[PDB]
Parts: sequence; structure tokens; C-alpha cells
Amino acid sequence: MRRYEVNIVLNPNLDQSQLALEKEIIQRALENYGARVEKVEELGLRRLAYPIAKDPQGYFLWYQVEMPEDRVNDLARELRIRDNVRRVMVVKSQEPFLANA
Amino acid sequence: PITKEEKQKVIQEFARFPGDTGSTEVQVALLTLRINRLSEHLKVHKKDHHSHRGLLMMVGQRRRLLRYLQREDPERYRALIEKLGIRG
Amino acid sequence: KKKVKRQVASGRAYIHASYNNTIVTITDPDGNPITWSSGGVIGYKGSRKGTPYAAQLAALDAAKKAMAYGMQSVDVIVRGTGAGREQAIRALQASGLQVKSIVDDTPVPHNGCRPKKKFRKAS
Amino acid sequence: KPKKEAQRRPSRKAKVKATLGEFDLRDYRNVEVLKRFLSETGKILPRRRTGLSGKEQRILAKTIKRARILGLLPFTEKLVRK
RNA sequence: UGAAAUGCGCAGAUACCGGGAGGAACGCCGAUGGCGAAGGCAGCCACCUGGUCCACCCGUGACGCUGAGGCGCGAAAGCGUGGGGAGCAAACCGGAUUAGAUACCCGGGUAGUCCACGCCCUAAACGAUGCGCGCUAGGUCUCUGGGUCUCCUGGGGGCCGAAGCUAAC
Ligand SMILES: [Mg+2]
Ligand SMILES: [Mg+2]
Ligand SMILES: [Mg+2]
Ligand SMILES: [Mg+2]
Ligand SMILES: [Mg+2]
Ligand SMILES: [Mg+2]
Ligand SMILES: [Mg+2]
Ligand SMILES: [Mg+2]
Ligand SMILES: [Mg+2]
Ligand SMILES: [Mg+2]
Ligand SMILES: [Mg+2]
Repeated sequence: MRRYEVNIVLNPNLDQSQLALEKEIIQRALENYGARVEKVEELGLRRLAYPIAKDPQGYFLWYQVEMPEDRVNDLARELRIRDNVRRVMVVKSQEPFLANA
Repeated sequence: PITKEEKQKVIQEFARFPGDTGSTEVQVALLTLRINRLSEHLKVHKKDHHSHRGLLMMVGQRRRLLRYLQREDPERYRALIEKLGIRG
Repeated sequence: KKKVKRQVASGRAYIHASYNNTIVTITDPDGNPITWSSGGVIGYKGSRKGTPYAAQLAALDAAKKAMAYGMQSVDVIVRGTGAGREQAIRALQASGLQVKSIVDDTPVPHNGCRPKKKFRKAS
Repeated sequence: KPKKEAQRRPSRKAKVKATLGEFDLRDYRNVEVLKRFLSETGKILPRRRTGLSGKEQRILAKTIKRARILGLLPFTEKLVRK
């Protein structure tokens, strides 16, 4: 079991009710595949530099999970089967690379 | 992927004595453990010729130890080869 | 209506320059075009269409014919690598068309499609 | 250039402020900062600029790319003037 | 295009805006860089896997180097079966230049380039310099780990050079 980070973008037209309903499903999805949501961060809505699915703005949800490697590339699939879900990108939770000054 | 803890386990099953971590006995093991691990991988992705290379070193690598051990104590030779159900 | 003298006041001015000919264009603030001229539109037939005049001169006709629909100020949009850049522009800066902005958008493939033999090396 | 060469860059030394201060290099979200490590266009700047070393840029880059896919940072933006 | 012509455009092309399908490669980073036994290898992400360098001195105890034959790997091209085929392009179709052009230039175009499995195995497959090991001034730049860290110690890449070498380079 390794940690990861799932980034997820959605539609801007959604209402607190729709989003809340999708997340609930994202979350449930994660768990169906040994995922244990450690954190989350609804930084939703930002100014995309390029229209994704023709829309110039998106919801940025970010989940950290300690999944069983063998599944990662599968969730990533089920997360991307939802219309409202525009893009998904899981990554390895890589140490800080403090750097500057 | 494994190989992080099990190791101790293999080491501890072959260490000719409390703390032995490098005797021929052990090496072979460790290396076999790796071989089996790689062999398996190689059946899935059959085109990873490179890894197929590392296979051959170890494959030869292990063999060599056995050839040394085989001449310097046939008594422990039988046992080890046999204790892994090997060669032929 | 008939042929209708439509007022636009503002729009685009796409300019395509290359080792062959220079095509200027006029459009409405929403891409839609109004009138385009070129080097071909005015006499010039051969390599004379890549002649820098091919810029201005066309880049005057684009204007003249483009001032007929109002347009007093335009947002230029350069493209391609060759000659005629800026000229087509300055051409609009004396044409009577106030120039809002000058932008470059030349499309360079992030490496896709094998170019024709004619293109391959550089240094 | 012409009689300047314009290549006279005395190993910088004490580089102004080193371009910002204390900001990770594997931040696939921290745009605010990344937006500075790109020319007028999402053109990642060279070493010549920025102010980074070996392993560093290998990362900064490996990051800016991860960013573009999230629609956070740009790949190619238009040029104003000229 | 050196000029041109074939070619494409009023069944309205080019040029601009929007949307859709598809294949292939993958900008800037990127380098005077990296990794690999060689061939060779660069969008990103995850996973499975090889090798390798360093620090610690902890374990085995000479267990080592080379390697005829054998076996496996081996750019591009080509071959077989099947798929795909955007761009490009042998052959081939025309255009033009020429004293003549089955050529350089130009407009199309098939195999091919693409993927799967199987076959071929060659190469300026070049560092044109087998592998390993020990020994013999330095300086300079650079990648990567340790360090009492802009200094010293290890691994790798370049530059200039002691002795020495070389027919010279
Ligand atoms: Mg026109
Ligand atoms: Mg590894
Ligand atoms: Mg050998
Ligand atoms: Mg081939
Ligand atoms: Mg074939
Ligand atoms: Mg065709
Ligand atoms: Mg010779
Ligand atoms: Mg130390
Ligand atoms: Mg060295
Ligand atoms: Mg020398
Ligand atoms: Mg000498």
C-alpha cells in the first residue's frame, strides 16, 4: 500500500447539490478499491488556462489516499466514467522538495 | 514488487547462524527469491528483453555459488539445492 | 436591405505571411470575416505576391474596403514566419485604422507530422 | 553585441533574490508561483534565466507539465506587440 | 518557383470562426546533459522489472578475470499473416529546367513509414580504439552520492596538459 493524490476536475454549472452528489460517489468509488481518504481539499473553481470540455474554468478537488498500488489505474478509470468529471490525475505522494532563496 | 520484509524471512531461513547474512547459503536464497520474482514478471511482459538480461546474470550468478559450494562442502550442497527444490 | 452597408467599427486583422504570398484579412470582433485582399487581389502574380508590397498594398485594401463597414480600430493578428510582418501592420497604422493591439499566434507543431523534404535542418 | 558579445554574465553571484524564496518544486497545484517560471508564453524558461541547478529544473519542468494537464498553467500563450 | 507550369478554386477554394473524426509524432525543459551491453532510449501518469553509484563497515571467504563452440539481443530497409493509414514518400503519373533528362526543382502517388505476432541480422552496428585489473603530474568545466559542504573523498561525461607514447595527426 502506497499513498497517492487524486486530482479531480468537474463542471462549473453544477449546484452545491450536484457536486455534493458526485463527490459522495468519488469517495465511495475510492473505498471500493482499498482507498483510505486521508485528506481532501475543495479548492474548487479556478481560471483554467485552456478550455477543458469547452469550459474555461473548473472545480479542483484533491484527495490523498493510501491505496493498494494494483488498483490506482482502475479508479482513475471509474472516476473518468462520469460526464461531470472532466480530467483525473493520480500521482505518488512525493516528499517535499523545499527549494529557493 | 515485494522484497522489503520477506527478505529478513529468507535471510533468516538460510542464515547458517544468528546474524549470518552473506554466507553462500543465504545469497543463493535471496537471489533465487529474486529470480522466481523476475521469471514470473517475464511471463507477463515477454518483450522486456532488458530485464531478461538481468535474469541471466542472477541465473548464472546463483549457479556459480552453487558450483563453489558444491565443491567446498557437497554435504551442505545437497541440502540447500534440495531446500529450495532446485536445479537438475 | 439589398447589399446592406453594415457598420462594424471594430474587428480582426489576421495576417498570413510566408515565402510565397501575404494574405491580410478583416473580421468582426467574433472571428467572422468581412473582407480579405492579398497580393493576388492586386496585379502581382508570381513571386511578386511575396513581395513586401504584397503586405502593405493588400494591407491597405484590407483597410479601405474594411473602412467601408465602419471599422476605425482593429486588433492585428500575425501568423507565419517570412517577410511582410509589421509591414502589413504599419500599413494599417497609416491606412486610417487605429490599431488596438498587435499579437502573434504563429502555430508551431509541438513536433508532429514529418515536414516535407524541403524542410528538415537549420543549423 | 556587437562589440559587446552580450554574453558577459559574471556567474551572477548573490542572484538578486534567487527568483522568489522558499517554494517547493513538486507542487502540482501551486500555480501562483509556477506562473513565474514561464516566458511570455507557457514556454518554460532556460537555465540562463530562472536561477536553478541540475536536478532542480529536471523537477520544475516535470512539474510544469503535470500542471498543464490540470489546466492550471498554459502550454502556449499568444504574444503581444512586435 | 530562380522564374514558371501541372495542381486546387464560383458544385465558391485560400484566408478567419466554431464543431466533429482520425493517425502519427511529442514542442519549450533539453544541454556543451542523462541512462543502457550494444542496437538504442525523451509529453505526463501508475504499475510490473533490469542495471548502477554512494555511505556503513555489518555477513560469506578467493567464491575470481577472460571466454573457442553454443544460446540470446541486435538501427534502417526488406519479408509473412492481420489491422491502421493523418503526414510523409521508393516505384510510378504529370509539370519545368536541359544540347538530352527515365535527375537535381515542382504537383500528385503506391509499397513503405504504424501496431500485433512471426522472419530477416546487416551497418561509417565508429570512440573506425575487446574485457578486467594494478601503476604513472596537474589544471579546467560539468552530471550524480558522501562529506567537518563553493574545500576534500567516490562514480560518470568533456576540455587542456606531466612523464611516456606515436610514422605523424
Ligand atoms: Mg478575401
Ligand atoms: Mg530499481
Ligand atoms: Mg564473460
Ligand atoms: Mg522495420
Ligand atoms: Mg509488413
Ligand atoms: Mg491518399
Ligand atoms: Mg582500417
Ligand atoms: Mg563523511
Ligand atoms: Mg572522472
Ligand atoms: Mg591532450
Ligand atoms: Mg611531452
